[PDB]
Amino acid sequence: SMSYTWTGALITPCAAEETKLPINALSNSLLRHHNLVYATTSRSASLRQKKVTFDRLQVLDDHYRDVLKEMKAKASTVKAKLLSVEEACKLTPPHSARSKFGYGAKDVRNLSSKAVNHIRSVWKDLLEDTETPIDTTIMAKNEVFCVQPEKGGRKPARLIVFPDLGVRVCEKMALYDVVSTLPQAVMGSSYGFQYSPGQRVEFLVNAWKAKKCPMGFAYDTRCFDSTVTENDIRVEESIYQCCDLAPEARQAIRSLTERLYIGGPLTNSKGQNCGYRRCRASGVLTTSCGNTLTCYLKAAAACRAAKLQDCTMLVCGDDLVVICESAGTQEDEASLRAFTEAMTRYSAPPGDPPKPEYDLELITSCSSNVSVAHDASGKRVYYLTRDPTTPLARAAWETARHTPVNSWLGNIIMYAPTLWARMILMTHFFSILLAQEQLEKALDCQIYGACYSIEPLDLPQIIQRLHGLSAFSLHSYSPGEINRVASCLRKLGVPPLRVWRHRARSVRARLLSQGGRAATCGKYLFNWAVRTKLKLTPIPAASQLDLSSWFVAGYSGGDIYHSL
Ligand SMILES: CNC(=O)c1c(-c2ccc(F)cc2)oc2cc(N(CCO)S(C)(=O)=O)c(C3CC3)cc12
Ligand SMILES: C[C@@H](O)C[C@H]1OC[C@@H](C2CCCCC2)N(c2cc(C#CC(C)(C)C)sc2C(=O)O)C1=O
Repeated sequence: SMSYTWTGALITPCAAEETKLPINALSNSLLRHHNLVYATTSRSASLRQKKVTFDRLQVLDDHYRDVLKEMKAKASTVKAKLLSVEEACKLTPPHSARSKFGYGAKDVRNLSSKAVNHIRSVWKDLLEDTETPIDTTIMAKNEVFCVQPEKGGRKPARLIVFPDLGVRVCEKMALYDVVSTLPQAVMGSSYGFQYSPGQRVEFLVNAWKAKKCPMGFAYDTRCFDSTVTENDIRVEESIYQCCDLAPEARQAIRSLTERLYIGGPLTNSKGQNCGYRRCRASGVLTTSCGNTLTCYLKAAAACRAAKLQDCTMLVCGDDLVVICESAGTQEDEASLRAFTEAMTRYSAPPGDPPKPEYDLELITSCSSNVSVAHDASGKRVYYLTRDPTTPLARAAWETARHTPVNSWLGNIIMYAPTLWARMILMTHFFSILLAQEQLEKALDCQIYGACYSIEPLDLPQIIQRLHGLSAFSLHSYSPGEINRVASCLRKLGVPPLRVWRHRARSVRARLLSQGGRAATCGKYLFNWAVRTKLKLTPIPAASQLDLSSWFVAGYSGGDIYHSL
């Protein structure tokens, strides 16, 4: 069937969409080539509709059936509870899209009778009706990028498909406990999202180095959500039903699957019927968990079909990395073609064909790669990095324009050990927060696609927990990493190292003088900037942070909230 059918009505905006970086001194102190920065709009939505629209001709085999049987047996070792209306309400982000029925995210979060009574009636409707398609809104995402006139044209906007706020709260009541516990039980060490960034890089290095002769590859499916079939979504539901669940949860999961997850009508911001979806909705609670289970199921079966030796997989939704024992260069090339053919039959063809890699640092997945540096004690440290262009372009945009859910803070958290996050992002944003007396103001940001409320003052403790103490003292960055950052500085017109060092020395002196958490920021984050370095020891308060509920993936809806 077609992933989408369209009526011809347009995907419309709900507000004015800015496309350019405004004239701003604080943003210009970050990058001067402002004309290179753009934001996508609904005007390019038809280019994205074309890319995501295609027929799926899925064929399953014994390898797929065998893997599915193993996954179902492991899902039967899970027990999940229904969340109460109150518990699901508190998981709703403060800027979550308002309901069409006269209440918003604030009303849901503060348990207003109007919001709570509406959610309870949406719940009873899911129990009583297991067939009627649930409405969804289709919107074009406005995201910021830097122009790249090598691969020509600017990026078209991404699309987001989501049901009403009332339905979203119900999805949490039925499935939040499932999506946050089931993948670890079914896929064990292969479940990518459960690892912190520091644990992820350590796992990757140890999985790689444990092989006699390693070969690895990233497998990037072209338009994963569109490749997901009605049968894939019903198989995902059969896995959920293997859990030990309450009767109402079983009924609500069956109803959400048939009415929402398998497909439904698409409505624009104007209330016009845009078409029909027969694939994964990008903005549903199960998007991340469903994509992970489906991608794992297809990949594990394709590993068997390809006869890859000692397949070790890391799965984060649609992002897949396979590490195996090499059988020789020609044999590995043949095995990869067989893997791709198997994935293609299962309705997961690649964007670009995978290439076998024999150097861990040359694999890219989730836009990231493993790089190496040394710490204050001279110890070799592996860490994850990425090209800094998109993070810096977004950082300049978010400096000049208010953004309710920022990217710079999540980027500092996820990429804390990196040369670019340390030299630029931390220096720039601590300078502004200090000057504006906003160090204590908690900000909404995203980590693994879910929303977090974080106070910038807690960054040293968060960084220590997620990356380790070494994150505050890395030196001897690789030449490849130095070049990638220097190229970005040249391209975007960012000030050089000497300028960031001067700014960081000034920021550090002011933070230290404030004492308390601000002094920890100055001491740890900016120890690189001073000649006479302070001794960095484990921060006692770091173990106080409750991170037990962290790392539940929210892509692409981002409709999960946690306050630190
Ligand atoms: C299957 N792919 C993966 O597991 C990931 C790889 C990867 C794996 C193998 C390899 F050879 C090179 C890179 O790098 C990552 C970076 C992030 N992060 C950034 C998310 O934007 S992070 C640095 O916070 O950990 C995440 C976050 C989404 C969970 C996942 C991955
Ligand atoms: C403060 C400085 O004069 C001293 C010293 O601090 C330690 C590190 C850095 C600093 C910035 C913040 C993170 C640690 N460092 C560094 C900077 C690099 C670079 C670059 C380009 C892209 C600008 C050309 S390469 C590198 C390394 O150690 O290999 C330094 O040179």
